[PDB]
Amino acid sequence: LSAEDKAAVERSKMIEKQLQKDKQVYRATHRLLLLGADNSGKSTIVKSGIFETKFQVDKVNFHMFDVGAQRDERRKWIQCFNDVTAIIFVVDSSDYNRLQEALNDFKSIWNNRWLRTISVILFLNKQDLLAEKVLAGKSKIEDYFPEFARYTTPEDATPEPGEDPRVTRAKYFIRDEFLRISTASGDGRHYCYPHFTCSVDTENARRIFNDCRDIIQRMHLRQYELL
Amino acid sequence: ELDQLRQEAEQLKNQIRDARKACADATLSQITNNIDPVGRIQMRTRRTLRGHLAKIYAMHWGTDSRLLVSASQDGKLIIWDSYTTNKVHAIPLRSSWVMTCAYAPSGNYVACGGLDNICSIYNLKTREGNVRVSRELAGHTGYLSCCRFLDDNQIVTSSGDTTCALWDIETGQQTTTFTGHTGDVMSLSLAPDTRLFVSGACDASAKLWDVREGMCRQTFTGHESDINAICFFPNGNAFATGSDDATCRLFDLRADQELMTYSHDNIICGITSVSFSKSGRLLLAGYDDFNCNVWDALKADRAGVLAGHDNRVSCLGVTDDGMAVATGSWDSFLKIWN
Amino acid sequence: QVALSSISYVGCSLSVLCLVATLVTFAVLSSVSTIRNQRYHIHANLSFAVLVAQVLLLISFRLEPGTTPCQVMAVLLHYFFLSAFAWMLVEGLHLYSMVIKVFGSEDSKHRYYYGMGWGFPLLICIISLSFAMDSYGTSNNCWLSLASGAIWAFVAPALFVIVVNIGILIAVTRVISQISAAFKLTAKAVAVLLPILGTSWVFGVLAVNGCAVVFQYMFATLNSLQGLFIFLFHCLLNSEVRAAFKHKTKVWSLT
Amino acid sequence: VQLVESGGGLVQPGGSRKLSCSASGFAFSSFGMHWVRQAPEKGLEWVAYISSGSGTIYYADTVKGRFTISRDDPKNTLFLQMTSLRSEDTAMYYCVRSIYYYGSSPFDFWGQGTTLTVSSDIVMTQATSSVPVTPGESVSISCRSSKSLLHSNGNTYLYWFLQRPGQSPQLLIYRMSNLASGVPDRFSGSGSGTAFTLTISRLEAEDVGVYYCMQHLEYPLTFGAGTKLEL
Amino acid sequence: NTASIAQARKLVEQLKMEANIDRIKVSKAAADLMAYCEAHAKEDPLLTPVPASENPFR
Ligand SMILES: C[C@]12CCC(=O)C[C@@H]1CC[C@@H]1[C@@H]2CC[C@]2(C)[C@@H](O)CC[C@@H]12
Repeated sequence: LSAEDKAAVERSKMIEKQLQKDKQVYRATHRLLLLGADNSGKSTIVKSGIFETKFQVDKVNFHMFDVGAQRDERRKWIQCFNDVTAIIFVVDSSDYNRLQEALNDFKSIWNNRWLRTISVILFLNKQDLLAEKVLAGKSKIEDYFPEFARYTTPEDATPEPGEDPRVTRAKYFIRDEFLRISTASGDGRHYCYPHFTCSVDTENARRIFNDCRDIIQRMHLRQYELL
Repeated sequence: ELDQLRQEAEQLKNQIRDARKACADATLSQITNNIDPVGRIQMRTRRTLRGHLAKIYAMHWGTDSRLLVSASQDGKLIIWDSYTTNKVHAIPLRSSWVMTCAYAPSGNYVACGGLDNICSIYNLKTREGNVRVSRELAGHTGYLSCCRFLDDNQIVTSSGDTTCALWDIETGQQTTTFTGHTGDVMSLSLAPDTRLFVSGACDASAKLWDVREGMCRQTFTGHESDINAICFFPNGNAFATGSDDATCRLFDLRADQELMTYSHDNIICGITSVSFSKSGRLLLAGYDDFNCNVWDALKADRAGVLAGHDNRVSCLGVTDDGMAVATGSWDSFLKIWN
Repeated sequence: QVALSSISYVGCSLSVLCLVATLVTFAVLSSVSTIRNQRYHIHANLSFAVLVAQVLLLISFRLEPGTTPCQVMAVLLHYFFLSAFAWMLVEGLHLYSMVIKVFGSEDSKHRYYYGMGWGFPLLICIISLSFAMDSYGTSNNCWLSLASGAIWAFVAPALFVIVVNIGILIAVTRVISQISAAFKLTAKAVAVLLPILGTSWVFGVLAVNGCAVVFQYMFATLNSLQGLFIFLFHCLLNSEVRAAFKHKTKVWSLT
Repeated sequence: VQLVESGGGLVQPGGSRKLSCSASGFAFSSFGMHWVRQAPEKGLEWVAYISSGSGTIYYADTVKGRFTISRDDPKNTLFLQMTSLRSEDTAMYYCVRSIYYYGSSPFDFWGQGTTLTVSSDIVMTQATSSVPVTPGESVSISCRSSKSLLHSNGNTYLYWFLQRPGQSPQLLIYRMSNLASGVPDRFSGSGSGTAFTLTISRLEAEDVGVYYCMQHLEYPLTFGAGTKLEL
Repeated sequence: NTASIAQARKLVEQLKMEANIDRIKVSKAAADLMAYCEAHAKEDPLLTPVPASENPFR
């Protein structure tokens, strides 16, 4: 080689060293894609085209990504999310009118070809308007959903201390309406994690931490052919 | 009424289809039947370019057949010296979802773009000696998918808002706005004479545009799923369009026909990149089945199945002199073929 | 006495071919980017160590006792069986670093993993060589005096390794219980983790004493056929290895 | 872009001293700078070169093991500490920044310097050390290389310099053909692997001065006498 | 509405202005493509592998 070439090779080695440093950061942060719809509660959980929200639970780092001005066509840009740890899906669950739209959105994101090994962390956010609308007779799930005859009576449940029996029997219908379409495919490649949370909730980032830990634990166990 | 006024498009399309059928007299396959078959082409990997940390989404060659720039989701643009496998620049981007990269035909500018709805343009040479963003190009209400430099001051960008835009770098404003696509415009390619450019969107349509005066001259259709990559002919009178329906189609500007379709019965994956060698009769089309497949443009058949990529190939481009072909894939590797 | 060496000869020989196949498969399948992690760096090193250890146990099975040749196959047999045990704890520690504790698994800890699989056994061996120097050889066999003041080097820091590996196996089995609460699963686990974790060597402390007539022959069928299992569980029915081999075959057929 | 140095001054022979620069205008990390000597009335003489990351250290035969060179990247300051000196070290130590990739322009910028009045290689010749010129005409300085500078890479590694009186040198031609930024398009140069000529078409004002030639093949890095262009 | 009327008018105008363009024979275009692919089939280092002396990647 020559003097200039021997000085261009060395400069390239600095770039490789810098790239190695960012590798440690890149594979230590678990990217998350927050999805959902308008009036679903993204802003409450959080508090151009994309907005990053970086938070840290315990000692691990997370990288939330909320899409903004993107048109109403998730196709052709969801391919960029294949290495993401999980997808955060937020459902209002108290509208009772745009709930079939949420079901269709969940089915579309679960059955996508590229999102075949990507889990979904379900956040049935704002389970307070649900309580205030179930206590009152205004909005009943039976009207919008003509399948509440079975009532989805919870064989197992963990209600909060103090709960109206109808409140804890109509929200589990909401959870089941999503778990039914989550468990209809995948064949064990990925699983959904439903949670019940309100608009304001300190213990909201910890659920993401637990679900992500479970997701990577399942991924690591499948590499040893133990799952 | 509105329906009565819009109904005229039906007979207009019928008339244009009749004219297109009348202009059709002989397919390309019949015309090139007696030509000498291309010899069995064998391209072997000469160099592989490691260093990227995520899936490479775009690559572009400089106008010297020596320098190439690549973009990946780690948020960094890397300029490679292909001959010596050397990294020249490593530019960390503000957004980490870049899916397009451009090299100006001077060596002075590199443009990126992604889900940030911004076409950042960088100064390769500065009095400060470090690459810096000349100015961000805001004005798009969707993710950018393709950027191609016109001059050192004019750039043409395609975005997800069903709109291609011509930008003046000095003023940082859209000089001209192209409209008509009904979908997320994913690919655009320029002509050797930098006065016309084609576009490819998700409506499975290709549109010919005039750079200076805007306006769409001709629309091109025939695809079944969408267009993911487009590339002009080296002559400049034709172009080949990639797709996700396992078909690559070459259309002629002077006729607006579909001269030939490149597809094998054993291929069900999608095409993500298309380019031409420096004669015309070699269409290189990347494929989603971890492979890139070389097609003879004149006689629609197979001439090369060069392979070695673990994941899907996303970007591909022949140098200006036809020396080599560089393929980028999601495995964070670029491979030079010759 | 008789037939206690037949299953110790065809076991350590059929394992040698299987371990050679494992090593050549890992070497060939090194351009896939899925076989290029620490998981297929501890398997490859453990496979090599076990292969060469069994080769020594066979090629040096017939040597003149006292013959100086033999004496060395004895010192170099002890660094080459302790290394196999050391790599089993690296397997257990890596499993604990990806199953029980989940975050930080992608961090590059190559130096420490290689620093214990190869080199740490040298530390015991260099201490076992600044001592003894007479237990090596034998009165018969050419091993390390399975009755002297030094079987405490393959029976001293290799019992630990079993104890910590049994704890890691218990923890991983507990997790798999839950994440599967199909007891057949918790079964496969043990079977798949049988070779790499070295949890078949625990039945040698019960073969030292007791009724070693119905428990010693099974210390040979499942502890000398180890090469067959490591090839049949981490090189043949491993999904990543199968996919990588299929991709390589497709590439070679196309090119 | 700016560089200012400090450390010059009269010093008795044998007195170890050090000098430093101040690159408060550009990115110090990515640039590998040098030190260039210049006697009161003589040509240039390369001294040292510190690369990016302080990985590569080079020296001249008369300065090897004598002028320890260090880099303080956080403060953006380059150092070259010298041990006991001799009467030979009586030259201004100019600071020159340089970068190295494909398409680079080494020796792009120069500081102002500093005087240190203290009480085999590729030898190149600069014939006709004084050439008379007139405005509007053209000249042709010539310089030669004991060994061919045409490396197998395909380049030539020839550098041309200009130094107006009472001013720091500036780069004009690099790699024998490429024109540096900030210089008129009337400057051009070419030549074979051994013969080198520089043509100044349409001579104008401010071109009166001394012009230099140096190699970048190999590192003893050498210079020329300096062809003075006067009216 | 007015926006729909304007969009329909724009689409009709674009379609009409595209249809009001003369074309050429497909055979002529194919012949031109073959002529370019045959007269220039000597400077492409992909159809005919150039010897490694002139190949900068070998
Ligand atoms: C444990 C010993 C003896 C102690 C040691 O240094 C390692 C070596 C490993 C193989 C063992 C051997 C003891 C005798 C054995 C167990 C033979 O029966 C066959 C394999 C031999």
